[PDB]
Amino acid sequence: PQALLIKVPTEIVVKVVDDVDVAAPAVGQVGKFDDELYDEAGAQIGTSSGNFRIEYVRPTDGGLLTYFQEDITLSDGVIHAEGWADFNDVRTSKWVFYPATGVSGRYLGLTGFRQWRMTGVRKSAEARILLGE
Amino acid sequence: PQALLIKVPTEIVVKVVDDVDVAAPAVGQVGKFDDELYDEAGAQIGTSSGNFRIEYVRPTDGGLLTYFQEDITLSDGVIHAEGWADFNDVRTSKWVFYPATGVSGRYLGLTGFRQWRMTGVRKSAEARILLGE
Repeated sequence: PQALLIKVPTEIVVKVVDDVDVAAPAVGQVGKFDDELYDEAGAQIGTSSGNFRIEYVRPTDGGLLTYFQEDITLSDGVIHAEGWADFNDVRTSKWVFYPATGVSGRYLGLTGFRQWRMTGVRKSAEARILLGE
Repeated sequence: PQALLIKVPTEIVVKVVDDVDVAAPAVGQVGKFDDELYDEAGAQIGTSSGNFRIEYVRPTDGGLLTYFQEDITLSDGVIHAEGWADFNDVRTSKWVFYPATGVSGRYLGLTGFRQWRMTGVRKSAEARILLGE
């Protein structure tokens, strides 16, 4: 279109394999995730599969700067997303984001941002994908 | 509309005061800028005023991670934007981005991202603002 916002009020982590030290996350820890994405009516709209690696400690604030990559498969196309987030935000239920690129279907040509936040709820996040032409 | 894309084909730097070493930008350097934003027909659509500070070197790529803060005044509202960008990308004409928050007028309550790229033409850039409800 010109601009598209996909709201993902619930994103469930259906599989996570990682070596992240709970409470004490550190450089070199990695994770793989498979998620299911649901719209405002509770209908599954897609899945995502991605991974991450904690890469470095940001000296300004002690952030654990982590590099995420994922492919988000929706019913009418696929969106790649990758970039940086502070794992200290991840684990304190603060929003993180990184660039997103539509790679097929409806989303080809569109670019923007993938955003998500882990919520109070076990293995659950909320997310948003904002794209434009 | 639940999402909006504002395309800014030309953004001109009208005033800049900095101590950025053009040959070897470095940590601790700062700048202040004032810009003019133009639409596809060459009409001024707004201004931006902001500042930056080069904060640290990222080990993964030697990036000069820089913190930007600005207020973008458009004819129908104001958008705040701030966050991280690699000054090595700024100086090589690659896109940078950081979160944006509408703070008045048409943009009140909207949130998204500010994006810009120096074109390699004398202190001109191109930009995008992508916002969602």
